[PDB]
Amino acid sequence: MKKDIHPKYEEITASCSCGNVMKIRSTVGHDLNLDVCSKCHPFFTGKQRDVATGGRVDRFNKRFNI
Amino acid sequence: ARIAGINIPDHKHAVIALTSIYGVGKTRSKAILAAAGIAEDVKISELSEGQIDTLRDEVAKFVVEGDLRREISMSIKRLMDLGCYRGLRHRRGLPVRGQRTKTNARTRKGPRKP
Amino acid sequence: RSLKKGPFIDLHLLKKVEKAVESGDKKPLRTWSRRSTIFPNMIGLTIAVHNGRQHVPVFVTDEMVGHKLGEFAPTRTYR
Amino acid sequence: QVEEASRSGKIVFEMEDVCYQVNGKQLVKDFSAQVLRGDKIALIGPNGCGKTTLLKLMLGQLQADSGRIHVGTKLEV
Amino acid sequence: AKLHDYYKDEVVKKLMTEFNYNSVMQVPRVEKITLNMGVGEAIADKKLLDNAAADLAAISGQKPLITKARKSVAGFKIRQGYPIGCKVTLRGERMWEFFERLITIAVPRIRDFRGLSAKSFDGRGNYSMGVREQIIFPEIDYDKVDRVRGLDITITTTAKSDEEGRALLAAFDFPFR
RNA sequence: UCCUCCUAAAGAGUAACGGAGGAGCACGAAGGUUGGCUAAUCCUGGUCGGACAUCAGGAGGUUAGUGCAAUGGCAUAAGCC
RNA sequence: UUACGACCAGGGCUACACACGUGCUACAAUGGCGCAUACAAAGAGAAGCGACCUCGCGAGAGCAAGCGGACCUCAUAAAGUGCGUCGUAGUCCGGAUUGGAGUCUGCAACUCGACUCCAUGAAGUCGGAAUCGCUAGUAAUCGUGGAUCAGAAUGCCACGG
Ligand SMILES: Nc1ncnc2c1ncn2[C@@H]1O[C@H](COP(=O)(O)OP(=O)(O)OP(=O)(O)O)[C@@H](O)[C@H]1O
Ligand SMILES: [Mg+2]
Ligand SMILES: [Mg+2]
Ligand SMILES: [Mg+2]
Ligand SMILES: [Mg+2]
Ligand SMILES: [Mg+2]
Ligand SMILES: [Mg+2]
Ligand SMILES: [Mg+2]
Ligand SMILES: [Mg+2]
Ligand SMILES: [Mg+2]
Ligand SMILES: [Mg+2]
Ligand SMILES: [Mg+2]
Ligand SMILES: [Mg+2]
Ligand SMILES: [Mg+2]
Repeated sequence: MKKDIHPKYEEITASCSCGNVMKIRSTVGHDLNLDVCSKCHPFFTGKQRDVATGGRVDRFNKRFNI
Repeated sequence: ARIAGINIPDHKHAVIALTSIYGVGKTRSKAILAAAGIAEDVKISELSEGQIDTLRDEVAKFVVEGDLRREISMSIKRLMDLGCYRGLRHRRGLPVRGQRTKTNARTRKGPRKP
Repeated sequence: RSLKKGPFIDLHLLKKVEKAVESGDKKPLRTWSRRSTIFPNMIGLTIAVHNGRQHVPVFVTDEMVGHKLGEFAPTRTYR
Repeated sequence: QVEEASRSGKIVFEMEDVCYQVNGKQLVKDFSAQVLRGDKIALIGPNGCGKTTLLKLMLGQLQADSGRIHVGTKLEV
Repeated sequence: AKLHDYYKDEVVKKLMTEFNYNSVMQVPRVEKITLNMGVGEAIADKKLLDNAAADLAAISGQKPLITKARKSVAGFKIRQGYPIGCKVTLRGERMWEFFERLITIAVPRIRDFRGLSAKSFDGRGNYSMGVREQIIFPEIDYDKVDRVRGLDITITTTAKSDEEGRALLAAFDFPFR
């Protein structure tokens, strides 16, 4: 470090909206009560929900009731 | 003020700032706020942080900004590869809902050319 | 789009569809009825659909089961 | 020759109830005015009467004592 | 920081037992996170770099080093010495401290996130990454912004080949697809 | 008139209305020292961004650079800060 | 006049680098969106008009009396007024364009119907040269009705505020 040519380094409390209490040091100068984190990871639910495009027969079957 | 994609618009009534989401119009906004129980007149900049939580929980039961575009873009891509009449107009940039082509249809084409 | 009950299709077609499963793969089906839809037990069958003057051929895939034969045969030409 | 740009918002500056006064004398006392698109305005007056500081309020160089100022939306000053 | 204390004994043993290492140093270590954006279009305005430089300075707590044009190129209409981009190189605790916040509170705010690409490697076990928008960080106000500035983040590791470069990041819960 | 290369015949010099280019300047730093540093070019990866911009690591080792021609030099740099 | 006639099915009159005519919706605050609340004329209806009720977010689906009609149905008129929100933004203006679901008429809706729900949200911020209509219940603005018609009006023909 070169003696105050870098901005402030404030220890902020990363207080996620659904628990997941954290603690960091960032150049915000202000706290944050933020949304989802890496523990609240919507990486898997949306990963498996990729199976929504495909197939046309299956929609036909319900539409067929005559 | 953070929702599924982003809530840039504060300073506005809740039934309108919510319409910035790609997937919520003037109608879904009423259903979300009625589901939460937040009075429609509230201004987001004055909404309590315990109620923004309830706001976020709703849009998780409806297809919203992110996956909607992949849902749409694939459907158009599905038809384009199909070679149907609906597909073949998309690949050329022409109206698909049985509109005119003699004089109108500037939205699909663009500015004129001599 | 048609109506909730009873999607509407043709007679001489479906009778000629239920034989092409009886007799398997054969010559392309010269057909004219663009106003009939497609069905799951049609896949692998080439239908020579009328565009207005002649019989353009196809090779039906799965996704063309909720559709009608007509849009798979452009009526006019361009450029 | 000048470099024209895209049209600004129909309201460039709006300030009402704005009243800024230097220690001794008042420079602007309860102003209420609007500046619209394509309006050409000339500030004139005596020496040291606040012409240069009035522009500073518009661009937010120094803060008004009261009344609030709202700036245009697609400005290229 | 709050990730280094984890690596020094856990990730070591998650790889020593995996890749058949008899030494605490045949296992790779991640040594620096270079970080930069090339503003490029600062030809119109210097404020497009004066304000942009404060964006890396607002993410990394380090004043950026402005980069310059190495060789004149006629097509891009630049010559030697233009300031066309800022650059930050992080090492040590500030390397680990930023590494913590990126993979925890910055990745999950990417719009349209479907995992992290895994084939972006350079034959020696280094990772490169883009974000396409800088508002994904909790240090951007959405009101100080005027453009859509992106970034290039290149994790530089000491791994000898790519196939173990994944292991180093995977042991940190890296959302590889 | 002045500078560089060939003719010029391995010391110097050497002609033609022989074959090719340049100069009539610039610089209070572009000079003196003390520190530190090392390019071209291609390949691979990466937001816009591309044949060519910034970035990372690989091959390569001066094919780069020198205030302005050509020749001789230059890493101990004579190049860059 | 064994085809310049007759029958059938599919396609076309709905095309599209462009140019012109006639109109509709607008670029907002004399306004948009909400809530309750007003004051008319004219006309159509029997393989027709369709109550009341029930269900459907909605188009509407079931049952279903009445009317050949100053009797019953289409028939809730809208601008207006009272209160509330919006505070000049490509916006709570604009409603084009595309993606899903549906309702109906009709043997059949892809080429080619209308309407409804959800979503999406494009040009457009008063229009160059130039040109059009109109003298009193007129111009401007607001809705209603009818013929053609199984379905299909931004047109036509009428009616009132
Ligand atoms: N930095 C300052 N500190 C204190 N007083 C100041 C400052 N700048 C201006 N003033 C005072 O504010 C008043 C207005 O000054 P300003 O610069 O706005 O003048 P002006 O109206 O533009 O006049 P002129 O045409 O003479 O320049 C004067 O009384 C001046 O002395
Ligand atoms: Mg010699
Ligand atoms: Mg000799
Ligand atoms: Mg020198
Ligand atoms: Mg030295
Ligand atoms: Mg020197
Ligand atoms: Mg016609
Ligand atoms: Mg039509
Ligand atoms: Mg609207
Ligand atoms: Mg809509
Ligand atoms: Mg535009
Ligand atoms: Mg406007
Ligand atoms: Mg009709
Ligand atoms: Mg009628």
